[PDB]
Amino acid sequence: GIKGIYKEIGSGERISLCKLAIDHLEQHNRPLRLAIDMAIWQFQIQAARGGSNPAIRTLFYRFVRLLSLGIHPIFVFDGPNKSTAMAKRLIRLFGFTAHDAPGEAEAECAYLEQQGIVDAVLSEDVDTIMFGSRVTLRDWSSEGGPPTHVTLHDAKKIAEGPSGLDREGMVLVALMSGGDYLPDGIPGCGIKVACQAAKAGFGKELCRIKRAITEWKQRLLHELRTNESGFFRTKHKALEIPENFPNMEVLRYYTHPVVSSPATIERLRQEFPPSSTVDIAGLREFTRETFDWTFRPGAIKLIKVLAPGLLVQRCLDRKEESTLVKGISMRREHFSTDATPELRVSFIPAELVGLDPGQEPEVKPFDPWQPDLAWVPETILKLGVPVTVEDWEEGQRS
DNA sequence: GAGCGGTGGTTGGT
DNA sequence: ACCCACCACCGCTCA
Ligand SMILES: [Mg+2]
Ligand SMILES: [Mg+2]
Repeated sequence: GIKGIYKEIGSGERISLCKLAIDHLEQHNRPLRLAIDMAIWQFQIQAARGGSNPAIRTLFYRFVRLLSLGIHPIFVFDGPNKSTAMAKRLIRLFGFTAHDAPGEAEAECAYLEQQGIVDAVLSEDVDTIMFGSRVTLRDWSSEGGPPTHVTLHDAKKIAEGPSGLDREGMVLVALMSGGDYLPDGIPGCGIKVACQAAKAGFGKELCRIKRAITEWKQRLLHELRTNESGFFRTKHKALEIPENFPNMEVLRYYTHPVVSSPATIERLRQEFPPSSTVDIAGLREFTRETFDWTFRPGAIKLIKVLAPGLLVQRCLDRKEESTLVKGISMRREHFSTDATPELRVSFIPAELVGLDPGQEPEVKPFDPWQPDLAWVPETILKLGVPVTVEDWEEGQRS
């Protein structure tokens, strides 16, 4: 669901997540806020093999990636109207927000975006659009290397594009063609004639009706058996429309989905994005117990992986400049960021992270005390370490 | 969830 | 009777 939708609305725009984050940071002078439907993990994550808890090792690595993009994420969990404990623990340890939707997470993500709690939705598909989403993203994946890209769909362009499908058009598409996950849906009716029904206006109409409907179903089911207005390709005098159609309860579930109370939205308005302050000692205990990153090798490995992320996180909360960045050596506009300008920065991983390997039993190599290098987006560096970027730019004009 | 070929059915037209 | 294009649906396969 909805099967074959992308043939209608398009497959969407592939775009560097770093480009979305940095464009938004430049346009709105604050980091991108993302609602992430926690259901997107189940498929991608079950492929990591080896070690201890690989499904949530890779969740760990995606959280470090979100640290370095400078994205403020709210992770949304499904509720009962229609391991998560480690995960909610790991969310907290990274200073991210966990939110339990009352019902479907997709409906709640979309609601958080139209209330302004978040700027975009990352979900598994475009169901979010029937639920009111405007900017919806899916398929955070390589473009087979690191996951750098998402597929962007825009409700404003879709609705005025070739399909013409808007929220009520789609919604009629799922009422007519969704016979396999919604009751009282027209057998033998698929995406093609549901979509030319939507285009003929029957979705705007049904949606603007008090849950009367009889002067619509008869009007529709006659336009189908005869095609008098030529609203479709062929006649359909054999589509048996069930008497309990349109199931308006199924309509209510899309038009008025079960979302958080008004008071909960106001709570989120004051509390998200909440304070980050990555729990360094908490992540050290977590990785020791869950990944078996034991003793000094496991402390040194946490440092290598976490250090570039804290650099970014600390640059967005922000003389004291030298404490995060020792130098800049180059610039690039690499295609993996859709040409976001990045600066090559030096830093001391163990100095930046705050843990000490020698307080752990010792059991070519990587020294957390020597300088490491990372590519960081130039506009994040102008915010956090501004006079270092001047001197490099003055050095460059020399 | 999403893509793909097979397939069995409907429509409209030989 | 039969062809044909279109389509919905299904099993399969990557998840
Ligand atoms: Mg969904
Ligand atoms: Mg869905």
